[PDB]
Amino acid sequence: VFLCPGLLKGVYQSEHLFESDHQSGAWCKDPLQASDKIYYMPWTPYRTDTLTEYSSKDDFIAGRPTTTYKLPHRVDGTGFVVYDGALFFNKERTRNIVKFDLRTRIKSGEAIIANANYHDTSPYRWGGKSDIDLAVDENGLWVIYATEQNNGKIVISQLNPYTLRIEGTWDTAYDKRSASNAFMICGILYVVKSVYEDNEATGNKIDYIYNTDQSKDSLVDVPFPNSYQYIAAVDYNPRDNLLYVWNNYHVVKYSLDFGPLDSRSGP
Amino acid sequence: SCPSVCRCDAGFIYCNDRSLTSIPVGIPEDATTLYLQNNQINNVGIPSDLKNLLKVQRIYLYHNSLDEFPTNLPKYVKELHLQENNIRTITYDSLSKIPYLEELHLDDNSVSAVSIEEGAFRDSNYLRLLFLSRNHLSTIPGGLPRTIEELRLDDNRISTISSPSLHGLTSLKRLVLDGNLLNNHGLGDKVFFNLVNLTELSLVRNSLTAAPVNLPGTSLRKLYLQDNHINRVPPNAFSYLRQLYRLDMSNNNLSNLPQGIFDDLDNITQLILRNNPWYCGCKMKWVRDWLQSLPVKVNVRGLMCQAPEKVRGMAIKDLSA
Ligand SMILES: *[C@@H]1O[C@H](CO)[C@@H](O)[C@H](O)[C@H]1NC(C)=O
Ligand SMILES: [Ca+2]
Repeated sequence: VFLCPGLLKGVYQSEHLFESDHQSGAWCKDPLQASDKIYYMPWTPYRTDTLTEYSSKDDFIAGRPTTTYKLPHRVDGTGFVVYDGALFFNKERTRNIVKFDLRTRIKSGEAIIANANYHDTSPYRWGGKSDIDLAVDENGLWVIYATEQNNGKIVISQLNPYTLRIEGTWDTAYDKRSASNAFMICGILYVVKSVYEDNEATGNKIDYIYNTDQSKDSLVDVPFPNSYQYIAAVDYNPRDNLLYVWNNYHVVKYSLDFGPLDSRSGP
Repeated sequence: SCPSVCRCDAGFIYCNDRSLTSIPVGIPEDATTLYLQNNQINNVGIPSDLKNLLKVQRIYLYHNSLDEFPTNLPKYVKELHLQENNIRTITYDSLSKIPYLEELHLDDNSVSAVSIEEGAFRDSNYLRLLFLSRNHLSTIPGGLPRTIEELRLDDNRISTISSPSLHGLTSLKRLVLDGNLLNNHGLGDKVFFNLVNLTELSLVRNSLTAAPVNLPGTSLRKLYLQDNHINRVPPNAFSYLRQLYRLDMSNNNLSNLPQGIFDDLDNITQLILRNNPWYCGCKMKWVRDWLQSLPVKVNVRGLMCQAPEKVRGMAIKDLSA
């Protein structure tokens, strides 16, 4: 579907929005909606059950909301996405992804993510029940989770955004709890490693990448910004080619520069 | 150190979905989190080797096969996740083994008010939250400990709340009574009055015919009242409740609204009065003046009648002799 912009090489913070009253959460747009709507779901342990929607950045800053989406179940972690007017999220204390149709207010589907670890079992570095991360890119819908077969090691899956079914599963040899956050571009996993709040300079960059197509994986050093020392959620947009990062209360957009897309083989 | 079946990493011991009864002996000394979910773990499965050399502070034990409250747990454990089980009783000795517990998650069980032991939470003056959602409950336990800030008793079968049940729980921040058999007479006199540092009270989907009275105003920021047969609002219901930011009155048959019920509400910013038409005009002439309030900005998803639409002119729809 959406056209691949190339291989990500340079991440630069270009826009600085407001500061949240929550250290964690997620904020994103819909890359299938021609409207410039904004969806914001701040993390509140065992109390996250509402998704807020905003019409513009101006309304998003001033805290002027368009509408509120009360969800029929509690949400676990900052994984959520919004794709073709339906939000996808990790239903609390389950390995299920729930498709919820916004502006119809109905549960259209529920997908059981086979052998996935949930509820602060295989999360990101900060935990916060961020075990399963939904992802939207040029190839569509994704699920960045982890299995105990791998034992911590990230497991990525293609997920039909209309029928909610696993269209492939790729095992990665890189720990999830080590990962501060992860994302997808052209079906390629970019895994973010950042320092948090002993708290030494472990590193502030994407150190690992797994390619869905070809199943090959390599080590990297893409300089990722962590000025606020607590990366809460990173969500890529294929419509505007931007990262919709949440960081230690700071709601911010990160711009990208793309290099040539290459893939080598030898099985 | 770690067993053949169970595999660990830097304190976190992942013995989950493996499908076994007993907790493996291969439990390391430098333990942080004990994962024991989606297993066949029964009441005899838990051995004595789960204290004296266990550094654990969070133990997950959901989707298991254990009956009764777990016994032999590390003293300094703070999080006890016990969900989707057939736990019936919660005795003194069982709870006493873990004195420094912060979070007790008993969501989906069979713990009744009759089934809970009298004075079980006596030496439990360290509990920050207790979830008892969807259990065999009939009354708010009452033997509940102080320093509790989150008490969820949602989707149960609780019928009556007594005054000394919530008297003393004061330190409590959020009370969730959703999907229960609480009627107006089922809701005790001056029951919530005592709870000073209460930020949230949820009474959604119950059997109360009129919005509660003697509610804490002292610190209550939210009050969720929906899916109830509330028709009449008592004048003193929303009185002395200054700190209230959100009030939800949706899916409630309020035929009327008394003149200046929201007067004592000042912090009020979000209101939900939708899903109840045919109610407008007479006696509600004050709403026309009220909803058009002084600064700051206004946000309310109010109510408006179906058969009439504009009071301007004359109706004369009555034509019979
Ligand atoms: C409310 O009461 C509790 C009682 O333990 C106290 O610790 C707390 O400081 C009070 N105030 C707030 C804002 O929670
Ligand atoms: Ca992402």
